[PDB]
Amino acid sequence: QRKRLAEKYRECLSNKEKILKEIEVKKEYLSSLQPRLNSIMQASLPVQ
Amino acid sequence: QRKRLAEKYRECLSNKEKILKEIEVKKEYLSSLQPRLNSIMQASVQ
Repeated sequence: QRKRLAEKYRECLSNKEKILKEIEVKKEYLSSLQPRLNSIMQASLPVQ
Repeated sequence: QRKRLAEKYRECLSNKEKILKEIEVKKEYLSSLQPRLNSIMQASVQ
């Protein structure tokens, strides 16, 4: 039972690490899409 | 009166040629705008 509780705690820590990785991926995606939208607007303004 | 109608008909022919020039150029501008919109769409997370 202690080994099963340790395995459940390891699975919960892996789920928390996956949630933190998803939050970091969302933050990096927003930080990259900010300059990407800026470059897209700068490209659209020359075509406009 | 025939002088006035002839001169006003020539003025209406010139105005119709101007409306056609406006329209032709206007149509070209519209086409350019459509291309610009397409480019913007291509540029366009979301």
